Amino acid sequence: TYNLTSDIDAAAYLEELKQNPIINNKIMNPVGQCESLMTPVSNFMNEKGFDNIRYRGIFIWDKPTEEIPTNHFAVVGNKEGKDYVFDVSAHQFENRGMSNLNGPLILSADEWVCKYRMAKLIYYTDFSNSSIAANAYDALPRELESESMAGKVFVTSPRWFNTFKK
Repeated sequence: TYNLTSDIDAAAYLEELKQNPIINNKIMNPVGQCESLMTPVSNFMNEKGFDNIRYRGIFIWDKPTEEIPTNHFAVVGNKEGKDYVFDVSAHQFENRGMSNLNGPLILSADEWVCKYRMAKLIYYTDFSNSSIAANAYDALPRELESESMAGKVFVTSPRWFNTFKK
C-alpha cells in the first residue's frame, strides 16, 4: 500500500512542499519537526482550498509505566466533504518500531488511521489552534492511568491497555 492518496493530488502537493527548501530539509530530516511543520502545512492546505483545518495532537504509548509518551502532530482538512491528513513527518518513526511509516503521508483520514494501525497505544485529539494542540499533547511527564480519555480518539487499542484499564 501507499503513502500518498490519489483521491486528491497528493503527489503534486508533496512535490510543491518540497520546492520549499526549509520544508524539504524538514522532510529529509523529520525528527523533532512535526510541531514546527503545523503552521506551514496549514497555510499550504488553506491556500490549496482545504477548509475546516484542524491540528491533530497524537500520543504513542509503549507501556503503562512510560514516564513521557511519544508525541506527534499532523494537520487535517476538508476538501469536498472528505477529510485529509497531511502528516509529512510521519517517517520520523521509521527507525523507532514503526518501519511502515517510511515516508511523508498525505492520505484520507480513514487511510491515515489504517496506515498507523498497520504500523503501541495510539490516540489523538483534533484542535482548532496549533498551540492548543501542542500544549495538550506535550512532552512533559504524564501518568497514563490518570489521564482523561475524554475527547481522545483511539487509533489502536492494544490488549495490554484493555487489560491495564481492567
